[PDB]
Amino acid sequence: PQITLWQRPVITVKIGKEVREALLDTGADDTVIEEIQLEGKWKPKMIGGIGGFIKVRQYDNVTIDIQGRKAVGTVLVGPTPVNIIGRNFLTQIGATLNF
Amino acid sequence: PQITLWQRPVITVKIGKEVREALLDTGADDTVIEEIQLEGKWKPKMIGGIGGFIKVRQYDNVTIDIQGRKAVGTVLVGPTPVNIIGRNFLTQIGATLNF
Ligand SMILES: CC(C)CN(C[C@@H](O)[C@H](Cc1ccccc1)NC(=O)O[C@H]1CO[C@H]2OCC[C@H]21)S(=O)(=O)c1ccc(N)cc1
Ligand SMILES: [Cl-]
Repeated sequence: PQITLWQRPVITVKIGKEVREALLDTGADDTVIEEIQLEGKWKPKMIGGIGGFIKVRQYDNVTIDIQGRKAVGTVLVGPTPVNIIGRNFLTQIGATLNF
Repeated sequence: PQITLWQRPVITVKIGKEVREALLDTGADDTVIEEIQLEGKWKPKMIGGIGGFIKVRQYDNVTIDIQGRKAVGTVLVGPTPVNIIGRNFLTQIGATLNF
C-alpha cells in the first residue's frame, strides 16, 4: 500500500507467529518489540534513542509477516515505549519513502 | 524521489536560514534539531523516545525546504542524537511510505 503520514503508520503484523501492532519507522535501524518470547537463543545488547539507552535481548532469524510479505531477521526485545519495525525489515519487504 | 532504506534516509534540508542534514523519520511525530538558531517565540516541551525524555524548545511557523518542496511548521530544538524530520513535515512535502 501507499501509506500517508497524517497519522502514525501503525500496522498489524505477525512477529514470530504472534499478532502485534507496530509502528513502521524509517528512523529506526532495528525492530524493537516489548514483551515477547521468540525462538532461539538471544544475545544482550544496548541501543540508544532520543532519550538515552535501553537494554534489549537480540533474537536472530525471527519471521515477520506484514500484510502477506514475509521476512526473516533480527528482532530486539526490550522496554521500547511503542513497538517499532525498523529498516532491517522494511528493506526486506521493499518499502520506500516517496515524495 | 523514491528512497530505499538500505542506509539511513538522511537528506540535506534548509531549516530557517540554515542548511542541515536530517533523517526522514516516519516514526517521529515532530521534527527535532539539535543546536539551531530559529527566530520567533518558543515554548518549552518534553518529548519522549527510546531511553526516556528530553526537553526541547518548540518553535512554530518555521520554513523548511526539502529538495525544493517548501513547508512551514513546528520545529523542536533540543539534544536529539541526530536531526530528524518527522511526520509534521513529511506530510507537508507529500511523502508516503510505500510497499
Ligand atoms: C530517534 C531515531 C534516530 C531513533 N528512534 C526511532 C524514532 O522514530 C522514534 C520512534 C519512537 C516512537 C514513539 C516512542 C518512542 C520512540 N521516534 C521518536 O523518538 O520520536 C520523537 C520525536 O517525535 C515524537 O513522536 C514519537 C516520539 C517523539 S529510536 O526509537 O530511539 C530507535 C533506536 C534504535 C533502534 N534500533 C530502533 C529505534
Ligand atoms: Cl547538519
